Amino acid sequence: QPLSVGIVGGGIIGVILAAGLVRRGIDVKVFEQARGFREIGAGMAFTANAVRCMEMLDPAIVWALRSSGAVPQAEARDYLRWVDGYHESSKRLYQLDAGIRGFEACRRDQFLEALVKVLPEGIVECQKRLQKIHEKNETEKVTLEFADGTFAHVDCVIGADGIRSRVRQHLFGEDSPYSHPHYSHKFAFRGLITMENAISALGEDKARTLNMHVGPNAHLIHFPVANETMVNIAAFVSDPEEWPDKLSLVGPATREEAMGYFANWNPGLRAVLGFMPENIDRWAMFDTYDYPAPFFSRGKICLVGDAAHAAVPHHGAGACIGIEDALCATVLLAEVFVSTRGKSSIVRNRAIAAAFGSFNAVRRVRAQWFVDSSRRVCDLYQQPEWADPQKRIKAENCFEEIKDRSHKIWHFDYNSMLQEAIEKYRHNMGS
Amino acid sequence: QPLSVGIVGGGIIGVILAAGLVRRGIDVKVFEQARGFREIGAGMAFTANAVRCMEMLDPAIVWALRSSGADHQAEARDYLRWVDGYHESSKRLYQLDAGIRGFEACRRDQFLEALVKVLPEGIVECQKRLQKIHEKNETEKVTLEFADGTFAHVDCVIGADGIRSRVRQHLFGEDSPYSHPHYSHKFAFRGLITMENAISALGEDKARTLNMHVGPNAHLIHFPVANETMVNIAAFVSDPEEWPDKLSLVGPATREEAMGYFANWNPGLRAVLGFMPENIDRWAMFDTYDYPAPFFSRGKICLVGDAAHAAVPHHGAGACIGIEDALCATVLLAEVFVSTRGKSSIVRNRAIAAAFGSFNAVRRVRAQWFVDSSRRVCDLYQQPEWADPQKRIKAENCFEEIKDRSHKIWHFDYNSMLQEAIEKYRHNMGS
Ligand SMILES: Cc1cc2nc3c(=O)[nH]c(=O)nc-3n(C[C@H](O)[C@H](O)[C@H](O)COP(=O)(O)OP(=O)(O)OC[C@H]3O[C@@H](n4cnc5c(N)ncnc54)[C@H](O)[C@@H]3O)c2cc1C
Ligand SMILES: Cc1cc2nc3c(=O)[nH]c(=O)nc-3n(C[C@H](O)[C@H](O)[C@H](O)COP(=O)(O)OP(=O)(O)OC[C@H]3O[C@@H](n4cnc5c(N)ncnc54)[C@H](O)[C@@H]3O)c2cc1C
Ligand SMILES: [Cl-]
Ligand SMILES: [Cl-]
Repeated sequence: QPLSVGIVGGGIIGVILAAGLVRRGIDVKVFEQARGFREIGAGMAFTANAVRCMEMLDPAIVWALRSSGAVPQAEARDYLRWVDGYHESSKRLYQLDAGIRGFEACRRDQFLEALVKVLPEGIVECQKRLQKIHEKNETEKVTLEFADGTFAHVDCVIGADGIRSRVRQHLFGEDSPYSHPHYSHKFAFRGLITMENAISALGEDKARTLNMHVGPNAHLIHFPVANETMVNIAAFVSDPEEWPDKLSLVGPATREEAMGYFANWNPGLRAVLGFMPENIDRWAMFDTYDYPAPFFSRGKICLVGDAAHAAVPHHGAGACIGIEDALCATVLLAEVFVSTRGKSSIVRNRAIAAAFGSFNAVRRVRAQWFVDSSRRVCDLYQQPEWADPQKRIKAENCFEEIKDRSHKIWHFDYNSMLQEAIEKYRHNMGS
Repeated sequence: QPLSVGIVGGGIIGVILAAGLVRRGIDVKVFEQARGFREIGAGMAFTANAVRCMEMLDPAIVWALRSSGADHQAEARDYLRWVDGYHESSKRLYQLDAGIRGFEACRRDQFLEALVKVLPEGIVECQKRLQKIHEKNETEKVTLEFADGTFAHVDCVIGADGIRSRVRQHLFGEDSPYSHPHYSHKFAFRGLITMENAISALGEDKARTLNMHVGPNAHLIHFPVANETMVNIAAFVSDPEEWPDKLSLVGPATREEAMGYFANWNPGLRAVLGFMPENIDRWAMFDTYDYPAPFFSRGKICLVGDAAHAAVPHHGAGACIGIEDALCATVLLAEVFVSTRGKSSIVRNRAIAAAFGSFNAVRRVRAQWFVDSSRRVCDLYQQPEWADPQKRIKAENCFEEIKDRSHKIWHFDYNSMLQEAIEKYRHNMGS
């Protein structure tokens, strides 16, 4: 008889996890609270390291990804560039070469769409908002209770339900701050301008490439989208106030509100905000930084993705971390499957618990480092000393650490992680 | 603008190669000359390394393997064992730990069948015997001519058609000795005995494990099969004569003809031969050792597996070498796919030949090493010195060479191979 996994959350991580597990013969169910709506129309990007992890999960995942972007005489290397956004000199500060297809970009909604088609029919169950978890003995199934009154029974439970995970609250208690994200005291304006507008304000070289503009207490990212016809703007600013608890995290705002935060910045950069639509959006940045999980797993329950370790997005790699989680969880559960197949139910459930323990041992340090790292690079992008031209040497000193932190993300040794995870699983089984 | 590959040969390698290609969105047709499966009931085993290569091609391949094969306590480890077959001492000479799941064994025909159920329908076409290949210009399609008089047109062709490959013939000329395999001047008697008979001749220990009995000019290997209820016997002997081809490479033989080759050997081994059926099989062992391929590929045509490098089976890993080929070719053609999206037909075809050119560069040394190493280790098994009580001191030193040559097979750095293949491909493309 087989092994069943209930994944709470039908986001990118939970769906990628499902693909990896089913392709190995594991019985999977994905329970998604939402009706069946895709993600936001925004773009996202994956490191070549995450794409290779996708491949190892199921090569159809990478096909889904590449059929969900656009079509790019020699081959283009991907570059991150930083520019001085506060002085009209707007000189280029720093550049990181990511190599050929160092990043591969897609539409979130289009990728999640292609992924669900890759899955066999009957994996994803929508309007299934989890509300309680009923654990029993290790040897017994776990019961998930949903808001619509239905129930489901699975051998083990993975929380892939995002920044406001319900599986997390069950683990730590609804009133513990560890069950919840908190504000990072920054929020973002987001919106589009046309390429001719972008060209007009920044010049063609800056307009056609991804560039981050540093300055004091704020920073702004822009990159072309929709085959170099549009440019996406993301403008992050500092907010000393608390975010009202049940106030939504996304909200409406005006280009004039954004322009005010940047009034002292150089002309081209203010023009870019001036070219946005009159109405734009305001995104509050919450994460798990103040109260990181003490453990990603307990018994036969495991957290993954933003549920385990949601981050502010200043590395553009938070889902990459989640894809590592999926690859690790998938390889471990596969090893449970093959190594206990002819054994009693006692051994099979012990092995699940040993696998989830191993997952926590090998993943928590890197993921929680990454959450911290994401806040740290924002602080470097927003040094007060960017304002002071006499403090330029200090301000620009930051880029070596940004380099180190990027390379630690991009050059992750996932083969060693998998090897370590298997060894810890066998050790945990008394082997 | 989708890339189509024609695979000639629906054996283990051609199908595995098709599974990896289709999972990546490449259009594949497999042309198989037979009308059903073959090698009905034969067993084979893959190294853990080869199983990891399968997983990177498509994890469903590994699931297929594991549903085509085989109580508490702990996890078994896999041992190659060698025993003195000549003298009456018959003492354990050497052993080699391959670890947990160091080999994974299955039934050939049942594995191939499971593999075919993994592919989408219509990929494999039976009763398609490649007769002739028509190459036109690099920017045109390769035309395949089948014996039933139909034709197929593909962007490129992969020869996965075995030891007597039609594609190889086309590459080197049907009159070249390079286009044909040749006799290794050894052949094998194969047959089964009952496990009860096996025990009373070798003892319980040896009967229930895989052992190779060495000696002068011959050797014998055995292992349990069909739930440890029978034992498979393969006795390899030397043949000074030529194998007058048109003489079928398989043929019937008698138990006593086998026994006559082992008359001087110790009693336990002779008892094993006597316990076989009166009628058994004779298998001539051909390979590509004498006239190894000058190249595995040319233009838009590539050889994989036995077509490229058929070996005598004294490492028991010939297919594992082929799975490496399939991994390496699959990753290259996928790199051709993404890297030439949107380019002109001319560039796409140049990319194909550049990839095949890179495949030849990275594989031909290891593959042809492994053909040599297969004959080499067989010689060490059949040293005339085994019989001489004066030269058994130097005869027993072969085992370090056995260990190194095995480890070189088992610990293949396929990730280095993949990396080197992409780099060579880019080099071949002018970047
Ligand atoms: C502006 C921004 C840009 C970003 N850009 C990148 C990038 O370029 N590259 C990158 O790698 N990462 C990026 N990230 C991070 C990335 O988006 C997240 O890491 C990723 O979306 C997390 O995926 P997830 O599946 O864990 O969580 P989610 O995407 O939040 O999915 C969680 C799912 O679980 C459902 N759910 C929630 N509660 C329940 C419940 N009780 N019951 C059932 N279902 C429930 C939810 O409805 C949701 O669908 C960015 C983040 C932001 C804010
Ligand atoms: C006794 C023995 C035991 C072995 N045990 C092992 C083991 O345990 N583990 C391991 O890794 N390796 C083992 N090997 C090696 C392994 O079997 C081979 O290397 C493997 O079969 C090669 O697979 P292939 O698909 O390339 O060739 P094949 O298995 O020979 O298949 C080639 C296919 O191409 C078809 N074909 C041929 N010509 C044409 C044509 N003109 N047109 C269309 N189709 C054509 C054939 O019908 C066939 O289906 C063993 C070999 C032998 C002889
Ligand atoms: Cl992010
Ligand atoms: Cl072999």
